[PDB]
Amino acid sequence: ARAGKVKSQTPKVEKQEKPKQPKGRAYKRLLYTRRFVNVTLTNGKRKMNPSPSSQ
Amino acid sequence: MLIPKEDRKKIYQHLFQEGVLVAKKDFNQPKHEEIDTKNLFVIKALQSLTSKGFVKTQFSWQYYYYTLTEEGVVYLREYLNLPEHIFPATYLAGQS
Amino acid sequence: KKVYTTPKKIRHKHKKVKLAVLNYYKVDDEGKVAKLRKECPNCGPGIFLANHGDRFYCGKCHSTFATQK
Amino acid sequence: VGENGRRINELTLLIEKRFKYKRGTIALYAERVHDRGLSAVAQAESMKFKLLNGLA
RNA sequence: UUCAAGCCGAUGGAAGUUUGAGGCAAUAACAGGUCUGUGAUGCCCUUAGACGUUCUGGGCCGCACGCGCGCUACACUGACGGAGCCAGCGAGUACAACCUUGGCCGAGAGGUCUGGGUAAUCUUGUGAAACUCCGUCGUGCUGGGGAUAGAGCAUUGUAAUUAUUGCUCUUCAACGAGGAAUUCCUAGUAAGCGCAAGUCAUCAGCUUGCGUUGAUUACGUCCCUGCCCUUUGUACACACCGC
RNA sequence: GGGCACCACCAGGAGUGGAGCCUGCGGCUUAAUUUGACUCAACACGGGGAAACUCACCAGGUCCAGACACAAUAAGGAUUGACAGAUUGAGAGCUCUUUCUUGAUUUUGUGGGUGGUGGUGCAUGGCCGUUCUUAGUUGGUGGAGUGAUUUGUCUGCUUAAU
RNA sequence: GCCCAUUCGGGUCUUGUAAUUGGAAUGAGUACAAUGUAAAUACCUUAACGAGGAACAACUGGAGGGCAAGUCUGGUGCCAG
Ligand SMILES: [Mg+2]
Ligand SMILES: [Mg+2]
Ligand SMILES: [Mg+2]
Ligand SMILES: [Mg+2]
Ligand SMILES: [Mg+2]
Ligand SMILES: [Mg+2]
Ligand SMILES: [Mg+2]
Ligand SMILES: [Mg+2]
Ligand SMILES: [Mg+2]
Ligand SMILES: [Mg+2]
Ligand SMILES: [Mg+2]
Ligand SMILES: [Mg+2]
Ligand SMILES: [Mg+2]
Ligand SMILES: [Mg+2]
Ligand SMILES: [Mg+2]
Ligand SMILES: [Mg+2]
Ligand SMILES: [Mg+2]
Ligand SMILES: [Mg+2]
Ligand SMILES: [Mg+2]
Ligand SMILES: [Zn+2]
Repeated sequence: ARAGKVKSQTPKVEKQEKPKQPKGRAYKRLLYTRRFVNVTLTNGKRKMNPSPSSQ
Repeated sequence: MLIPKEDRKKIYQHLFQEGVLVAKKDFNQPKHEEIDTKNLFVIKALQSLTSKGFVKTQFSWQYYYYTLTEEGVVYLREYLNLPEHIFPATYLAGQS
Repeated sequence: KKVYTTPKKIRHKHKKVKLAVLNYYKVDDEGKVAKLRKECPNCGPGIFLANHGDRFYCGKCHSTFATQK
Repeated sequence: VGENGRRINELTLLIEKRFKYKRGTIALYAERVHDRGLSAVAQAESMKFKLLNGLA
């Protein structure tokens, strides 16, 4: 089309029934854990949202 | 693919005896070395085998090379009848 | 490239007109058998002649008769 | 090597088939390379492997 | 020659041009070529009456005509006959059919029998040509020149007409050294001359090499052409096919 | 301004360009006269001297070489074969005449591959050509700049050559 | 973290993950009451019921840089954005 062709063309994938990421302070706690407590692995450098290791 | 089944059987037997197979990449060739069948037919058979696992194929220098995996060997045995403690080239015959 | 020519007439491989339990051979008594047409002279019995208007052949030797029967 | 004569044996057989030889007249041996880094082909192969794997 | 780098000349020396000739040959690139060397390959196309394959007959070779490598000649430093008669690179078959001497047949091409060679051994001294000698034509589109032509004889292959090539006779065209232009070249080079393998069943005017004959003129310069740097100027940076 | 080079010119040679003929490439022609490449760095180049093959083009025919997955027939045949002449360019079963063989290979679909001298070298690899076989290129200190950078790598004279 | 690291491993001590499960609250809701109040509401106070992923459920914007955070997967292919 020549008026929002792309929105109509895509396949609608459905929201997966995943568990709630808890609200308020819980989230903050989780974030903290992710950051400073657990300490993510680094070959040389830190990274917040890593990739599946590939090109 | 259109094989007189006897020929196919013979080919299989030969393969079993070997533990290996070397073919040309030469279609139109009337009869293969060793086996008394068309080379093309043999090649086709090998291809088929590869498609259902079994054989490992290399196409280098107008010469197809073929070796049997354990599963392939088992399949061959089944096709034949021969039970256990048999030829291929998975182990030596005696001392060589 | 250049466009394809398009006369029209296509020819396919014939499906063969398969037929089994064919009306050749017979039995009248029950115990013994009564062969229809004839068997091959060149090859052994079991193979049967093709019957036409003074023309015969057989398929195991692709097609190799001449004499009538 | 494989597991005490297998892959090597197969290779030998293949060779024989190719070049009309008899069993005994071909003898394969699989040896180590004295310093891999000095070799070039090996290095290239390694690089290729790495690429295949998916590395920076 | 600031008596440096070097260069120039004699002497000796096989060699005094980087001793000659090449082989390799940096950084950065080019939208240069090759996806028709490639089971090197992305993606697209196609994908069982294929744009796959495979047979059969053609076609790449057609001709008002342009340019580009080339060969053959415009003869007397020749042509034609005899006679003399000397190279170097090579290459060459047993599962095929290679080079093929030597003997007989044939004007030739080419046939045949026989060998020798898997090769410093045999082909092969590849007694190659251009050359050299004595004779025949003498400066006439002539015996220069050999094209187009017709016929037959050969060979290769399954197949030779759209002459494959060779040979035999016959036909004798254009062209008396080529305007504007422009290529190549500095020594065993240039040019001539043939051989040689490559492709190849058969075809050399091609090609990579080879040797034979063997000069003229510089041994300089930036006039042209290109390229290189330096200094300059720049509204350019996809960079003058620019903006 | 200063260099260098017979792919520049001088001093000369041999030439080509003219002639005929070979062969490339255009243009036209042609069913089709397959394609790649056009200043040097396209044009006796593709090792490209094509008789078929090669071959990609055309006119025509043949063949599956449709791997594998999954169902429709599953022997009351899946499909394989097939002398005889018409058929056919044609001792191509190419088929329509035929009524014998062939035995679960197949084959009819649906996933899925495979091949392509099909395309795009301005999507790539490798190789090659060309700038250039010219004399060019770089970085470590140290100095000049805030800096991009620069100097080294240069007036001169030498050399084939930073 | 480690008593010891002939190989283990107990795990004696401490942390995170499982539609396990279990005990202990909770007020957001409702609701006698009493409070408030001019009268009411609502607040504060209480009895009683009311949580287990199906709820007694947090949205908004962004995820190349500026600028915190995806060279994830498909759909698109100068389009629509
Ligand atoms: Mg066609
Ligand atoms: Mg030298
Ligand atoms: Mg000799
Ligand atoms: Mg004359
Ligand atoms: Mg040639
Ligand atoms: Mg040049
Ligand atoms: Mg040609
Ligand atoms: Mg040339
Ligand atoms: Mg030819
Ligand atoms: Mg191909
Ligand atoms: Mg391709
Ligand atoms: Mg390119
Ligand atoms: Mg290009
Ligand atoms: Mg510095
Ligand atoms: Mg500098
Ligand atoms: Mg969101
Ligand atoms: Mg967004
Ligand atoms: Mg997003
Ligand atoms: Mg960021
Ligand atoms: Zn018969």
